[PDB]
Order: sequence, then C-alpha cells, then structure tokens
Amino acid sequence: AVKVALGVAFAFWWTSGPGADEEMDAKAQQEPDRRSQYTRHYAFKGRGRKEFLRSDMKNDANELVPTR
Amino acid sequence: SKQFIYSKRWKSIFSKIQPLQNGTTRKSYQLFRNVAKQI
Amino acid sequence: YSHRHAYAEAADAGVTVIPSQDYYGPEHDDPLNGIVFQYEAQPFSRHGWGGVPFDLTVCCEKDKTSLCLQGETHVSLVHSVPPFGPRHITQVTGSWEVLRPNIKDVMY
Ligand SMILES: [Mg+2]
Repeated sequence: AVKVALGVAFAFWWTSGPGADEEMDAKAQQEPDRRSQYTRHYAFKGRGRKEFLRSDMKNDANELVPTR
Repeated sequence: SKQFIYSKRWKSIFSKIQPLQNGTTRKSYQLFRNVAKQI
Repeated sequence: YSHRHAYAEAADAGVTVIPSQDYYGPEHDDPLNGIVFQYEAQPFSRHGWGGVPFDLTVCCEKDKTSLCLQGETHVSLVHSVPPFGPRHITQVTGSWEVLRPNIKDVMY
C-alpha cells in the first residue's frame, strides 16, 4: 500500500521532465533499425547455410560405425 | 687482478652411409628427417 | 492434421531429412512445403583410416507452379598433421541456387 503509492508518486516527478518530445523525434528519426545478427544465407532465398567458426568448430567430435 | 666435442665413431658411421643414390634410401631419409625435425 | 506427421521410422539409411516451412502457410492446412536432405561421409579410407571428409546438403521444393533447388557441398583435404609436419588443411566448397520461374538464371 505504501510502496505502490510512493513508487507512483516518484514516477510522477521523474516522468515530468522538460521537453519530453524532442527525444521522441530523436528516436524515431532513426527509422533505420538497430543492426541485426549476421548469418550466412543463400542469395536467392536467404535460408541459412552452415558455418565453420573456430570457437564452435573446436568442440565437435564425430566417429565412424559399420552399416547394417 | 685484471668447444664442441664430436664423436669419431658416430661421425665415421654417418659419413659411411649415403642417401641420395636412389629414390628408396632418399625417401627413407626424407621421412626420418621430417619426423626428427619435428620432435 | 497431426496424423500426417506420425510415421514409421526406417531407422537409418545414411541420409537425414528435415521438412522446410514457409513464413505464411495456407489457412486450413500445414505450412511445411519442402524437404532438405543431408548426407555426410568419408569415402577413401582403408580400414577406418579415412581420406577426404565430404558432405552435401540439398533443399528441394517442387510443385506444379514453382521450383526451388539449393545445394551445398564441402570437401576437406589434409596435407600434414604433427609430428609428420604442421597442421595443413585445405577446403573446397561449392554451392548452387535455382529458383524458377522468378529468376530464370542460376547462381554458382
Ligand atoms: Mg527452402
């Protein structure tokens, strides 16, 4: 009861900062998005294709077994 | 106030044998030389 | 439609299959359309002492309208390992892309 009153009362003061709309314009002015994670993909359709990064490839172990 | 000693017998032995007179002893020398230079 | 993806195993034949799905499927059906095949081997070995690691991957989607065919292959060749030398390995990769009737050219 006291906590949910004091948190909202502090939010009223902290949210009421000056200007408050130029930063909306600053954030929305960069309509190019944040840069997204790179994957190897095909040129025509963009399905992922397998990678040979050393820090992942150094953990891999395979073996050979006879067939039936 | 103000030296490398070598062995007579081993030097004679290793000078006595020859590689390079044919491909067989040459290839034996190549294989040994690769592994010996490694380890 | 869950009774269509419950099937008997076959256990093992060498290759692996996965189904490939699109982002917007049809409304009253399952969205998967294509099949990706994967194969992996080590051909020129004598008694389990192998030669030429090799693998291959093909995605195929075929219907009466379009055709998608992607493929990738890798071949690894080992020249020396220690103590016979240093570790010296070359690798050859090939890939191809066919997408009909959108593009009418193929990519190598
Ligand atoms: Mg596909």
